[PDB]
Amino acid sequence: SALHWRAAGAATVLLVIVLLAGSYLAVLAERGAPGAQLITYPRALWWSVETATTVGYGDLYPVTLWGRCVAVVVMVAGITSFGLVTAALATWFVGREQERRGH
Amino acid sequence: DILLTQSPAILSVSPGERVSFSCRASQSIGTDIHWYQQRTNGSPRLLIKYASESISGIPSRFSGSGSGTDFTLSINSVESEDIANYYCQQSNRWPFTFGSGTKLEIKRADAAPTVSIFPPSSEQLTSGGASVVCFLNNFYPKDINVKWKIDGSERQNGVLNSWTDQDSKDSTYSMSSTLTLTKDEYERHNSYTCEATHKTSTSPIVKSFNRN
Amino acid sequence: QVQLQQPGAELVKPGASVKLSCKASGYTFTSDWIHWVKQRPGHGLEWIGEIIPSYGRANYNEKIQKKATLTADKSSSTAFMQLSSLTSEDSAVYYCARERGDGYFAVWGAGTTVTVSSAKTTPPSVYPLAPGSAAQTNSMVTLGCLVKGYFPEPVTVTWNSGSLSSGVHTFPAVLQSDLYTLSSSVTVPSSSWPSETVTCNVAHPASSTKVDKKIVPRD
Amino acid sequence: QVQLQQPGAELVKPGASVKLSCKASGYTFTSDWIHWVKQRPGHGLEWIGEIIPSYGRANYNEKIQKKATLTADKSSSTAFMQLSSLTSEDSAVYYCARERGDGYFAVWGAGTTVTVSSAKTTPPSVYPLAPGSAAQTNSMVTLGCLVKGYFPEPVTVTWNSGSLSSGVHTFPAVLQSDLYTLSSSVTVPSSSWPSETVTCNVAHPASSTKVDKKIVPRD
Ligand SMILES: CCCCCCCCCO
Repeated sequence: SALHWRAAGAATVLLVIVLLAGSYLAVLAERGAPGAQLITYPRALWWSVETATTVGYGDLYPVTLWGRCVAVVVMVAGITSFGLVTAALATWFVGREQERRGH
Repeated sequence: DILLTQSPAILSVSPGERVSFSCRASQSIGTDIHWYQQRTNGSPRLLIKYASESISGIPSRFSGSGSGTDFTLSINSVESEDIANYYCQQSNRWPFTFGSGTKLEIKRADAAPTVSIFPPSSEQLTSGGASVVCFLNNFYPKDINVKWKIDGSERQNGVLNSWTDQDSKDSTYSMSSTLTLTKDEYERHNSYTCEATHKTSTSPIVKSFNRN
Repeated sequence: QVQLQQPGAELVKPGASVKLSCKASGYTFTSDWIHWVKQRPGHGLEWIGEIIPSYGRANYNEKIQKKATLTADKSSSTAFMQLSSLTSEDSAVYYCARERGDGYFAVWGAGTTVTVSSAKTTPPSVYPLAPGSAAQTNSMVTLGCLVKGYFPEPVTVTWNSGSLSSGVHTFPAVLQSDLYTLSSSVTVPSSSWPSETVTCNVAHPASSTKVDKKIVPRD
Repeated sequence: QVQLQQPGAELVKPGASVKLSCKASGYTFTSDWIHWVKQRPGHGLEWIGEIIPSYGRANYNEKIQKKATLTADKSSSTAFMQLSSLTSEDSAVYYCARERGDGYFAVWGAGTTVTVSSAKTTPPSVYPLAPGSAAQTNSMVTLGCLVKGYFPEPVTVTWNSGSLSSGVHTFPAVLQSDLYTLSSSVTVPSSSWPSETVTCNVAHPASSTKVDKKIVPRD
């Protein structure tokens, strides 16, 4: 319907795509680095989610330049996506309040 | 790189008893350990994944346990087919690494060797060669001595022996002794004998045959 | 069906190089990694390296001298390992294994025995081993086949095209004068032979030969 | 009141199986876990497994061979442990314990002594132990009761229905000819006996028997 709802939907789909690609790319970037732990896909996908939500427990993280670059993309995609949802909620509340005031 | 220590290198158990293999990691690796079985002349085979997860097709007597730095692979009621080398491998940190492996040996009841002697074949002779083969099969303990005699006299020259590893079918051992002579040499003698001395008997087991 | 197919053997002259192959079947995913493992006779398993076919990136064990170069052909689903400038220290069985990106080797190839030597390839002579006329028999009879004068290792001996497996022992080969020799023995009920045929099948991959030898009573 | 109730004993033939029970009382929460612990004679405590009744999920000790299967009946507030195909290695006392989801075992059951044997159940013969006519007494007098020819363990001996506890020793049983025998002794002021009655109560759960034997001076 409205632009904000559409944008929020698209952002969520975009995020899921970034989570999957980031998981795949993180493993590709980290294998070959002695000591790295972000090296199998199941846990890499878990890592991508706790990174996108900015929780970052510290159980897993990248040690290489390219793994870190991948991490930044996931971080920004998560922060932006969740932020966009907040903006969509605000727009919805603002429209409803204008109606309620009879504006 | 993570070092995986498997000790002892050899584990001896009686048939039917429970046995446990040890794998220690140089640093804490959660449950990222996997176990493989490798029989003589065979390729490694996955037994347990992620320390304790069973694999489809693997007998239920196989189980694993542990987390952190110490892991164990256990076999309930070990049997002949379990005779093999066992390795652990970690996937917690790059690069993946393997332990040095532990061999499983079974202590079965003593068994006298079955001795068979074989004269050289016509096909071989036709090539100016003559090999007399002797088989000492399915005996236990693995300790055994073979002696060759040509026309009553001990012979040590031209003899080559080969011993198999413990058999994964009955936990016994076997050995072959081959006396290789030129066709000419083989011709100037009549009787060839193979004698086996084993803990199971004070007297040697002898098998002979006359070239004529 | 066999998930990973590897040639049985490769003979290499010192200083030379060789290209090993590993053809994969079954499910293939973008997350699949093909690994190579080295095992010297009597020794344990040593990780060589890995490659991800979907991207073509390869990593190698840093703890050992780099003798390998990994590549992969996505169309023919085949992974390759180029071993260069080999020495006798490089003689061993090289296995390829498939990992689904989750850390363990679910399936392994049969392994390729690589021998680094100056000697020449020699197929084996297969002679029958039937008991003499004076040999007394019991409930069972023991037969066998002599495999000698071959190079390099290995040889695969089966009985009755593999249908006969119980009661079989194949002894480790012995090296003498740049040639190997081994024997295989089989025990069947005395009543079944020679009524039911017994034949030994000998395959020597290095010379692309496989011969059969029927074991019949001595005339 | 007793929070966890467990039967006293169970005799099982080798190869067979048995179902142990643990009835709970007191406060019951959705966060409660029921644990089972094994203790062989003379040995320590070994964790077997746990179950959360509110959900029915159970976990087991991976370090030992799995002989148990845990279930729970929410209506009767009872947890069960099925031990199958037992051997003499399975003979021991099995305790159930309750944990509120915070890591420690606040309360324990009395434990069920499980004996894996082919022998048959035999209630005990209870004989009195009164001093002879030549026995000189001091400030105190010692009496007792002989409990012999029973199987399997255990037996619980009390004096005066438990009201008499001080000055009591019950010796460990001794096995001979597939039967146990033990004695219990009690010491009371010489002035109180036989003026005040002294009786030994013997319970043998495996045979569902409990007998009393009054100790009176020898005629
Ligand atoms: C946007 C960041 C892309 C990073 C890709 C890393 C690939 C590493 C390969 O070795």
